[PDB]
Amino acid sequence: MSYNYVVTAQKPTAVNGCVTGHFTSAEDLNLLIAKNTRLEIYVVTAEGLRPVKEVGMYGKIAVMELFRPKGESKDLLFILTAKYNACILEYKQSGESIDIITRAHGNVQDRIGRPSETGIIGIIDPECRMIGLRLYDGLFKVIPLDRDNKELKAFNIRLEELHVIDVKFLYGCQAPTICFVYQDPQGRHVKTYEVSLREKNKGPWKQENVEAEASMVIAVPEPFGGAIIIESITYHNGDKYLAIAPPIIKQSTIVCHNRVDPNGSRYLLGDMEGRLFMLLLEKVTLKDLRVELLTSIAECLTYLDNGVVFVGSRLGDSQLVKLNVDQGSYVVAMETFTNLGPIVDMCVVDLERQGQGQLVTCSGAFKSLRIIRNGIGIHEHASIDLPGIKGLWPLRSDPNRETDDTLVLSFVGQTRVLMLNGEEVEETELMGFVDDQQTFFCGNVAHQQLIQITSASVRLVSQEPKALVSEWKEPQAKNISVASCNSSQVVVAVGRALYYLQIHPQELRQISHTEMEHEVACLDITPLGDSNGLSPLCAIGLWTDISARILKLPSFELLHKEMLGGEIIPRSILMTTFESSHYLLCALGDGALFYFGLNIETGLLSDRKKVTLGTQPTVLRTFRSLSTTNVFACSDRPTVIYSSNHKLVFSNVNLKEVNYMCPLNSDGYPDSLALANNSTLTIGTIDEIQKLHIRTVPLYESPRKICYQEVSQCFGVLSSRIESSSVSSSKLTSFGEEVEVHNLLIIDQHTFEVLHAHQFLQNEYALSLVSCKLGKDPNTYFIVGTAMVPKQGRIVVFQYSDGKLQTVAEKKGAVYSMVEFNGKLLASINSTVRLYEWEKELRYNNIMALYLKTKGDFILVGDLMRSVLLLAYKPMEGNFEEIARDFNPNWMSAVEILDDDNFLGAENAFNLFVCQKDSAATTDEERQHLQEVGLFHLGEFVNVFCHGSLVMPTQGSVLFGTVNGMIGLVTSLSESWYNLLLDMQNRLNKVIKSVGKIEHSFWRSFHTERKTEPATGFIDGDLIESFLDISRPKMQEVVANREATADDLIKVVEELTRI
Amino acid sequence: EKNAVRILWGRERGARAMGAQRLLQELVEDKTRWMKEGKRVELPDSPRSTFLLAFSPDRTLLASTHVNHNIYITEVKTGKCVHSLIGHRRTPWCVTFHPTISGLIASGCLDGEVRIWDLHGGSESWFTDSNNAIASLAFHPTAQLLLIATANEIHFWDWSRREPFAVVKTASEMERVRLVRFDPLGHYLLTAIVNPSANTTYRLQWWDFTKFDLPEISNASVNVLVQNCKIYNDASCDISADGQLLAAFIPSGILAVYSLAPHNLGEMLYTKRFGPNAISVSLSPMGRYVMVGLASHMVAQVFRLQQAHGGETSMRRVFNVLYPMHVSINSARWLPEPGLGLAYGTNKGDLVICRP
Repeated sequence: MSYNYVVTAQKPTAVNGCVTGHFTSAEDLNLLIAKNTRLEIYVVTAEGLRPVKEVGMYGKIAVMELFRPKGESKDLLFILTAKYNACILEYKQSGESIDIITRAHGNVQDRIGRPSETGIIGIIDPECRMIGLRLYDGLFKVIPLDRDNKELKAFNIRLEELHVIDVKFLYGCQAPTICFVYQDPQGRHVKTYEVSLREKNKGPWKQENVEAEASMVIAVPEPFGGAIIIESITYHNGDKYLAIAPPIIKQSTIVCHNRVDPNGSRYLLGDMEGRLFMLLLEKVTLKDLRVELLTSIAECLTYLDNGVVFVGSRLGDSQLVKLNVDQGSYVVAMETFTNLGPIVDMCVVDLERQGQGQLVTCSGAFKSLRIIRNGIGIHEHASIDLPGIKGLWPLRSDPNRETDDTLVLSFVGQTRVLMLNGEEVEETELMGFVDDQQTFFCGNVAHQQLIQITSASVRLVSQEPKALVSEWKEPQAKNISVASCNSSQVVVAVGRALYYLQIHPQELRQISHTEMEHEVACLDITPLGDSNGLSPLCAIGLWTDISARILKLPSFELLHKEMLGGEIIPRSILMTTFESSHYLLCALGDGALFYFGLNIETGLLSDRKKVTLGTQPTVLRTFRSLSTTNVFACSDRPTVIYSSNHKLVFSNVNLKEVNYMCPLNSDGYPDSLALANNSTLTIGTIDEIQKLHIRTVPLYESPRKICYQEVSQCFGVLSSRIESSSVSSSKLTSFGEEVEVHNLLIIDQHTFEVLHAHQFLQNEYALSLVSCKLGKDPNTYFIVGTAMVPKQGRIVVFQYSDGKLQTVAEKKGAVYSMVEFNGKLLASINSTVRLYEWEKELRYNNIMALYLKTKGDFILVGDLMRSVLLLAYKPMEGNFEEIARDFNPNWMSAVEILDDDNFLGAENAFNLFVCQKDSAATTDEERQHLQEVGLFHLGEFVNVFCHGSLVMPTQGSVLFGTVNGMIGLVTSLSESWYNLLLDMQNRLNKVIKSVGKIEHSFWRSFHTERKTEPATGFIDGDLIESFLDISRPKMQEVVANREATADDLIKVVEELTRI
Repeated sequence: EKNAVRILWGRERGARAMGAQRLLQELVEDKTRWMKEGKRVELPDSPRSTFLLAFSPDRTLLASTHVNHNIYITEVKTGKCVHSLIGHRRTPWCVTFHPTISGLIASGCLDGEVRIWDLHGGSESWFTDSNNAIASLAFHPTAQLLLIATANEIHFWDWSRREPFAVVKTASEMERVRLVRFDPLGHYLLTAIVNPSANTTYRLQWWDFTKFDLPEISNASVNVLVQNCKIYNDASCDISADGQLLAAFIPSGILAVYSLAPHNLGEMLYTKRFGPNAISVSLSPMGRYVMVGLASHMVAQVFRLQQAHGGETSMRRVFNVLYPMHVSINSARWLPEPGLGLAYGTNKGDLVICRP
C-alpha cells in the first residue's frame, strides 16, 4: 500500500580515477574518467576532452587500471566494483551500437577479509604475468592471467606487512618483483618480494628505514630501475642511496603522482593547497634529486600530452591546466568543468514568486554557491536598449533563399523596421510599409512578397520590387483589431465582423465576410495537418461572452464552441499539431491557459485542463528547438510547452519577464529566438526542456548550510576560513591549536554580491544557519548556531536591519541541530530534548541528534545514535514522544519524510531504506519497531534531503543531494498499481541482463557486507526509463505474452517521466 | 577536530584521506561507552542453561546451544526465536557458523556425534569410532573443511564425503588437543595442547596452514607462541577481526595482548590482571575494546587500549554491563558491527541482548 519510485535527475560528477591507456583502440589514447557509479570514456585531442561513450555501468568503481595481456591487440580494462564484482572488461567496437563485452567475471569477494585502511588499490605485473589486488589487510589476492580461468578463480597469498601504504611492481626483473612501503611501528620501512605462482622470497634489496612522513611511491621505469619514496624525496635501488629535504615541500603534503616521460627525467607531484610541484632527476646511476614549483586542488593527476595536465578534483571544479615553458608562473587554466561535488546542503526558493522553484547549492570547499533550476536556458548574444514593443516577427527582405535579414518591431503606434547585416542591429525601414502605423503582421506569404497586415489596412509589398503591390482595407474606415495570415490566406477581424482575404499574386482578394455575436479578441489561422498554407479552419474568440469557437476559414461558418467561466477575455488562442493528435491552446488575459486536443477533420471538444501561468497576459507562440516543435508562453512566468511522449509539458524559461517572442533564422543568428520585455532584447537557442542550468559565485571558504530570506531579498552563507563587516562581542590557549575564523556572507539575490560578513570568535566552529519567524515578532531572523568542541554553546539571533546586523539574545555544550518547527526552536541535542520558545529571548530523556528533519506536520524524524527516530510533538504535552524507532542500525547520512507513513532514509553504505507503520499487534509492544517495507541500494552518499520539486500519481516529492553531486527524486504509491506492475517489473531482465553480466536481483539486493536481500517494493526508475530506449524491434517481443497492446504500458509509464 | 563533522566533511567532500572511517568507528565506540537495556527472548522450551553463543558472519541469524539437547536459532533485530535445531541425543559442545556458505552450521556433542545443519533443508551426521567426547571444532573459511578434535586426534573430514580423510595424532595419548581455531584470514592455525605433567597447563602452537600441510603437532618446541595458557572452553581465546590482535590467559588468570604481525610476532603489547572468575574474552571489531564475561550486577567489563608497553596500566577500566536479575556468565561476544551492543548467555537459562 506504500511503494516507492527512485529516479535520478542529475548523475554524479565527482572524479575518482583518471587512468590513461588505449581502451577504445590501439591507436587512440583515452582518459577514462571514473565517476562514482558511471565511467566516462573520453578521447583527448588538441582541443581537449571529447566524450565518445558515456557508459553507466551497474557498479561502483573502486579499482580501475588498464593493462595489456600477452597476445591482446588492445589493452583491457579491469573494473573492480566496490562490491568486489571483479570483471575483466573489454570494449566491444562493432558499429553504431556499442556495448561492453565481459571477457571474464566473478565475485572475488572474501567472506573473511577486512578492507585495508588506505583504501583499495590494485596493480598489474609489467609483463602481464599476474594481477595483484589489495582488498584485505595481509591478503594479497592473486589472479593468474592465463587464457583459461574465465571464472576468475583467484587465490590468496599472505603478506608479512599487515599494514601497507602503497604498493607497486618494480620494473626490469625476471621474476615478479614487488616494491612497497609499510608502516611497522618503527618509522616507515620498505620491502621487496618475489611472488611465486606455483609455490603461492627475497628481492634485489633488503629492508631499510625511510622518513616517517613518506607514504607515496613512484617506481621509476626500466632504464633507471628502483623506486622513489615520497620534506623528503629519496631513491632506492639495491645499495645506492639518495635523499633530499627541500624546505618548500614542508608547507603541506603531496597527493598526486604519475610518470611524465618514459625516460624518467620528470615527474608530477600535487599539493593539497593547489600547488603544482615538479620533480626533476639528472642522469646507469643518477647523481642527485631536485624539486621545482610551477592550480585548483587535484585528486588524481594525469599528464596527457604536450603540457596538458588534467587536474581531476573531487573537492571542486576539475580543471584542465597548461604548463607553459616560458608573473613568470607556469600554471594557466584552459578549461573548468561545472562539476558540483561536495553538495553540503541546498534549499528550494521561488525567487519570482511563480509556480516553479529553484535550488541554491553550496559546492566546493576551502578554495561556493551555485544556482540550480530546471527550465530551458538561453544564452544571450546581442542586447539592444529599446523601449516596449507591441510585437515581434521575423521578416524575409531577401528572396526565397531561406534565412532572414530583417526584423520588424512594432511600437504602441509605430512600426520600426530593423536590418541585421550580421551581428549588427540597425533600424532601417523598407519602402513597402508604413513606419508610423502599428502592424499586426509583417511576414511573407508567397510570390516573393511581404504581407504587412496593419491596424489601418493590410498591405502586400513585394520583396524584389521593394514596394507595395496591393492594399486591402475594410470599406468602413475602421481600424483592424485582430488579423491572421499564415502562408496563403488572411483572416482579419474588424470589430464584430471578420473578413477573409486570399494571398494572390501581387493582389489581395476578399473571400468571406461574416459577423459574430461578440467582439473578436484574437484570430489565428494555421495549417494543423495536410494543408499547404490554406488553413481549412479558423479560430475566433469573444470578449463579452468569453467563449472559444472553431469555424471554417473559407466560409466563416462555426462548427463547435466551448463555454468558459469568468469575464476575462481570451488574450490569445492558437491551434497546432505537435504530436499524433493536434492540440488547441486557449489563453486568457489574466494568464489562465486552457489546453485541449484538436482534430484536423472535425475539431471536437477534447479533454480540457486549466494550466497556470504568469499574472501578465500570455501570448502563445511556437518554437523550433528540436525536430518536434514546441510552444512558448510569454508572461510574468514564461514557460515552454514541450512534450515527452503524448502530453504537453509546461517547463519554465530562463528569463525575468517576456512580452513577445519570434523565431529567428538570420545568418548571424542561426537558432536564436527574438525576446521582448519592458525594455530588453535578448537571444537564445534552447535544445531540450530538462537540462539544468548552473550559475557560479565563488566564496573561497568552507560553508555548512544556507537559508533564504523573504523580506530582505538576500541569502546568507556561513564561512569558515583558516589563517561591510562585523565582529562578535562574546563577553560571557596554546600557540598551536584548532581554531577557525568564521563569517556570514549575505549574498544579494539580484547582483550576486556579498553585502556583509560577521566575523565570529576564535576556536568556535559555527556550522548552523536557519531563517525563520520565531515567536510573535514579525521580524524575520538569520538564526545561526555556534559550537565549540564542549562545555559551552551560544546562538546569535541575527535580527537583520537596514545595514547592520543585530542581536536579541544569546542563551551547556555544543548544540547539534534544529530547524524551526512551527514558529519556535526547541532543539534536541546533548542527550536532552528542549521545549524552548522565543522579552526577545530564546527561553529529560537522553536524546542527542545528528540529523534532523520534519514536515509542516507535528510529525518529526530524527536520530539518537545510528537509527532513524520518529518523534511526535504533542501540543497538549508540549514535548517529544518516541513513536517508533527503527532497529537494524545503519550509519545514516540524510533523512526525510515522504508522507505520514513512509520515511525515506539513507546510510553510508550507499543504501536507501523506507520505514512504515505496517499493521501489527500487541497494542504497543512491536509497533515501536519500524519494519523496513523497502530495501534499495543507490550507490551514492546522499547528504541533504529537502522537499519541493522543480516542476509545478503520488502526493509529494523529495530531493536529495550526494557527496558526488547527484540529485534525484523519490515518490510513493499504493499497492494496486504496484502489484499489477510487479509482475512486469522483472520483464526487462530477459532483453538485457547487465553490462558486466551481473544478476538483476544482485543490484536489487542489499549490498551491505553483512546482509543481502532483494529489493522489497522499491521500484527503480532508472531501469524503466531505459524501457523507452529499447529498440522498436526489441520492444515488440517484450510485454507481448487486457488487450495486451504494444504501446499500452508506454502511456501508463510516460506519466512517470514527467515526475 | 574530535568531532563527527570535520572527519565526515573530509569524507563527503570526496577527499579519500582514508583512515577516517576507522577513526569514526573509534569515536562511536568512545561515544557508546557513555550510553546505558536488558531485552530478553522467548524460547520454544525452557532449557536449564545457555552455552556457547556464536555470532553469524552475515548477522542474519544466531545459533545457541542449550542443555535441552536442542540448538535455538534467533534473529538479532526482531529478537524472535525462529528455528530450534533438534537431533542431538546429547548436549552439543561446540557450535561454529560458516563464514562463506550461509546457513550451513555444525555442532558436536559429548557423545562423539557431529551434525552439520542447514536451515533450508537437509543435514549430515558422522560418528566417532570410539564415541569419545569432542573437544573443539574449527571450520575452514576458504577451503571446504571442518577440523575435528576429540581427545588428542585431529580429524580431517570433508562433508562431501562420509568419512574423514586424514588422521594425525600427538606424541602421547595424554597430550590432548584441547582447542583448534583458524584466524579471520585462514592463514595461521592455533592449536592448544595440554603440557605434560586445577593447574592443568596448556600451550599454544602456531602452525602455518597456508600450504595445507598436516601439522606435526607432536613436537612441543616448534612454532610455539605461548608456553603456558589457561584454557577451559573455546571462547577463552579469540582473534580480532583485523587479525593483528590476540588475547589469551597466562598463569602467574592474566589477560595479555600479543601482536600477531610478523614483525613482532609473539610480543606482549597490553596486559591486565584478572581473577580466577575470568572465563571468556572477545575483541571489538576494530581491536580496541574487549568484552569479558565474569562468574559470580557486575557480570561483564569493557576496557580500552591507550599505550602498549606490557605494564599493568596498558588499558583503563571504562564501565560495567549488568543483567536485570548466583549468576555466572557462560558466553558473550561483541556484535559484528561496532557500537550495536552485545549478546550473552546465562547459566540459569537466559538469552539477553543488551543495547545502549
